Amino acid sequence: AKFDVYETLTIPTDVKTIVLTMQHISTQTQNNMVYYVFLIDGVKILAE
Amino acid sequence: AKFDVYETLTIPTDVKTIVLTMQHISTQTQNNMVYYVFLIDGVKILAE
Repeated sequence: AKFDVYETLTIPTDVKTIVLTMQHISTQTQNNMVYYVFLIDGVKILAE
Repeated sequence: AKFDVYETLTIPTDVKTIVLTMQHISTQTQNNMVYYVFLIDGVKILAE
């Protein structure tokens, strides 16, 4: 609440800053369906 | 996915338990308004 204006949102430091390139978007399967996931650190991560 | 009927969900172990009672919720103020929050440890914790 209380939407200031003079204030600009600053990104907190403890967040990995990932550039988005067309390499992090791969697929995996589970229960015989092909979903889309991320490759942020080698491990396939679902979008949630 | 894979909505099983045999498998039953169990709470993972590393999760605090809170037997909810009507004292764990309380109010906190900000921006000249009021809001409802939790008191899991006396510390007012927002709902999210």
